[PDB]
Amino acid sequence: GKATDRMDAFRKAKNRAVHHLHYIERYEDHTIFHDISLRFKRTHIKMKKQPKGYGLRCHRAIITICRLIGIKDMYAKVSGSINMLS
Amino acid sequence: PMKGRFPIRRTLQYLSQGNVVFKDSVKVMTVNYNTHGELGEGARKFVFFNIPQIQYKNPWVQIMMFKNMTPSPFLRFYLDSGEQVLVDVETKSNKEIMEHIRKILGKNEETLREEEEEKKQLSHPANFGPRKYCLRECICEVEGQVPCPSLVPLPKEMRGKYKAALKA
Amino acid sequence: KAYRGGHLTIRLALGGCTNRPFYRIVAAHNKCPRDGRFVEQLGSYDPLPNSHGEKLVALNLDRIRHWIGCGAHLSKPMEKLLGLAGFFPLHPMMITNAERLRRKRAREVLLASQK
Amino acid sequence: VRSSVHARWIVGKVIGTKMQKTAKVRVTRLVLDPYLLKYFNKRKTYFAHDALQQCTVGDIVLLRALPVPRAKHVKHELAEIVFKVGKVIDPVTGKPCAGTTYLESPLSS
Amino acid sequence: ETKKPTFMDEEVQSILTKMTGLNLQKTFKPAIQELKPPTYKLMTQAQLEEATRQAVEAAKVRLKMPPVLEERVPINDVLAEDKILEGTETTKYVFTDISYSIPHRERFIVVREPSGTLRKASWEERDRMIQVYFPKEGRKILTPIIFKEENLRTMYSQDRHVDVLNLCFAQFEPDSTEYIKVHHKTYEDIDKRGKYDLLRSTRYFGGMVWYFVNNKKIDGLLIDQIQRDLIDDATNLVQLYHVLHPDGQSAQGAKDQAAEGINLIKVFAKTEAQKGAYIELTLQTYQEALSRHSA
RNA sequence: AAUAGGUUUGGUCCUAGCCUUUCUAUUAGCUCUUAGUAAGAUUACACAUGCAAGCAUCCCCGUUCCAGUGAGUUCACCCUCUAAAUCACCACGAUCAAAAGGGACAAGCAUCAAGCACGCAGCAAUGCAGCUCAAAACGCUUAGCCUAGCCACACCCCCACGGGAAACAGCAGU
Ligand code: FES
Ligand SMILES: [Mg+2]
Ligand SMILES: [Mg+2]
Ligand SMILES: [Mg+2]
Ligand SMILES: [Mg+2]
Ligand SMILES: [Mg+2]
Ligand SMILES: [Mg+2]
Ligand SMILES: [Mg+2]
Repeated sequence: GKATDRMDAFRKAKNRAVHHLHYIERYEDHTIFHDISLRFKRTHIKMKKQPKGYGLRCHRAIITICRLIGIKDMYAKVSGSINMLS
Repeated sequence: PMKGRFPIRRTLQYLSQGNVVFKDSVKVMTVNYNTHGELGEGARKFVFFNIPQIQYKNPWVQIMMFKNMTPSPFLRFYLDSGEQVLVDVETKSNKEIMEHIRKILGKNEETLREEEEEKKQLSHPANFGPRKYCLRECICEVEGQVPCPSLVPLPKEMRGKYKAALKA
Repeated sequence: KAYRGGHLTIRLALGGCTNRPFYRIVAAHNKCPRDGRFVEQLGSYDPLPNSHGEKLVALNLDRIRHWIGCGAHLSKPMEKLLGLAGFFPLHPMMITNAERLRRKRAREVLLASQK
Repeated sequence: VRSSVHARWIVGKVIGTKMQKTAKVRVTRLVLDPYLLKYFNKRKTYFAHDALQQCTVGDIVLLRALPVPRAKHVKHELAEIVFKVGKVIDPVTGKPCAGTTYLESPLSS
Repeated sequence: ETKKPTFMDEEVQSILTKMTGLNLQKTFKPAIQELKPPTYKLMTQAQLEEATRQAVEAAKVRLKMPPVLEERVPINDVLAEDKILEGTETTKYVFTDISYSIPHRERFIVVREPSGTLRKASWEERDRMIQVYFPKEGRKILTPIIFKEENLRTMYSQDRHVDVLNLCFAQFEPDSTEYIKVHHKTYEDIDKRGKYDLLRSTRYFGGMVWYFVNNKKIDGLLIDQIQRDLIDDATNLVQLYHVLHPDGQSAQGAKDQAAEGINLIKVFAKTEAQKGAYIELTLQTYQEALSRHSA
């Protein structure tokens, strides 16, 4: 959400996100199904499926997104350009 | 990622996965193979895959490769007594070559187990010393015994600072 | 470290902390440091009584026999430990100290009775 | 059988014949790189006492350790010429070969 | 002439294994320990069957029954009486042979008492010293306070009999007085509370069955087996009881009447079962259920 | 360098450096109640003083050890051979371990690229002209190490007859 006022940007972004919902498949409703190593543009994301109780040992943004998704246990290393949007 | 093709070959797990440990007789192994031709394919794979593992399990056995020196690929083992062993590896697969050399010149499981037991006898549980060599450093780590003074101060009657004061 | 002369000896290398003695029975050069390098550790000895009121002694008898056969000497404390264990005859000094203690206690008893 | 030489049997390639009754041989051993975990050829130069001066530069020769070194650098002796240069006899078949082709067919006998 | 069977006999082992049963879910119940990400394999039906068979073999290895040993005879042996050393040392010495290639029951552990008596170490001292110098995972030098009566009762209230048995097996030797006492107390609590299903698919079922058979109190186990439709196990239990008590009323009745299968149970219920009427009622209820299922 | 973070710009993306966050060690500032344990000159610069090697029926043995320091530095590890030492005495051997021989063995610098005799054969006379090296020879600088401990040094001249000179890198201390 991009706006002149911060509150307007918050409202725009949060109202427009719900029209762009992904459904994230989870394994046993606590983790991802397999290790996912990908590169988006200049950012490498390497995610490891972990057993229960391992927790979210991920980048802070990834911790937030995983809490939103409903992923409890996962490891994640971000390499290359640490760009929030990428 | 890890460079090259089949980068698993450059991992300690793959190197330790070898099963061929040559007897003390074997000193040199000359691997003659051809870089082209269907019949030598297995031999090529044997050089590409199994040669590192062998050399890892046998750090002192010399291994020397030769390319396109003979029309057929073969291995020649030189033993410490002067005996030479010729293994014709044509039309065979690399797994077959590994099994054959393990059978004819590789130590069996029993010998490896005996060596491992002789190594294990070197580490005695009852020995006390540094963690590098012994499970425990001091007898104070054993429950029931008098604990370390650094953790539990000793009674004044068990410390010489007060024994000398009482005697004097 | 090559030493001039010397010989293997079975002895007690002192360990533990201050006021907490704990000996390790080891085979080592007599010229080597007391707590320094040792050829082989042959056991342990905790002089301080534990909760059960015991002084634990551990003796690798097989290796002790091997080293004595190999020519290793013995220190007096180690000889007394083995004599107490029954592995050797009681050391003459153990018996003599026992007799001296008996004489001393008898003299104390006689003095107390005379008082 | 007891010898004061470390390497008893070594297979190498002759790289020099300019010394009397001595062949300069290059012996290559696979050595693991601790970091890359890849085996590379590490080569060392040995002197082999060639009594008959039969060694030719470029042939593969097997060297046996002498019981004692006979010189400052000579510790090995030419036990066998495994692969004569340009005159390789295929050990599997016993027929002469030039590279990967038989100069004489194995079916000849 | 005619020797009564022992625990480790082939027929007894087969009967006890059959009565124990195998339950891969229970035997390989997920362990609360440091976990790792599980590995996934793609298998056909044949590969899955072979993997299940290997798991069954591993479970059978895991369920190998510990041997039942008689209580060890106390050690009272004096190797020497050196009266000269009497009163010299205020504390007794314990000498332990720590040679590596010696069985732990053949190690010489001796004690020099303050009275100068060099005596072979008692069983408790032997176990203590072996643990001190050859430590074993799961064993404690000092007896854990879990084996006190109150804590055993607390564990029993939570139905942790198998955990108690594992702790007892780790801490105590199979012939130990404490091991025997704790095992017998666990079996008695199970019999009193009818918790025979806790020890099923475990290696302690054979010991429990043997203990019940030797003391003629297999009434509750038989009742539970009948209730759970394990009539094959009940018949094998009756046969084992008859074999281990040939000169009994039940065995004589079975011999004279040539009873087999369910009748055997009836014979026992009529002859030696203290809860004979209850066993007859339960068997009649099971037979009524069988008749209803048939029709 | 990581679960990463701040920082280039009017702004964005990428690359990149720098710094922050964590854990130790030393010193400094401010402050500090007790008990136990562990550890404890910056300096291979010079040392006052006191002690640190005696024992024992005389011969012998020990003072070559322990203790110390890190100056120097691929004498440490493996194999072969075999001294001295222990097993009273031979052990017709075991253990331990010198010298000798073979192999392996730190970092930086290639603006250190040539070393200059560094090889071989012969019983010898002597003959051949070779040997090492960009897969790092030769050289310079730095550094005790691979820590149950090991190597080196013991005021300097690498050594120590000799010379310089009169020695705490033994303990306490200056
Ligand atoms: S380290 Fe054992 S008493 Fe302190
Ligand atoms: Mg310095
Ligand atoms: Mg310049
Ligand atoms: Mg220095
Ligand atoms: Mg000085
Ligand atoms: Mg000097
Ligand atoms: Mg000083
Ligand atoms: Mg000062």
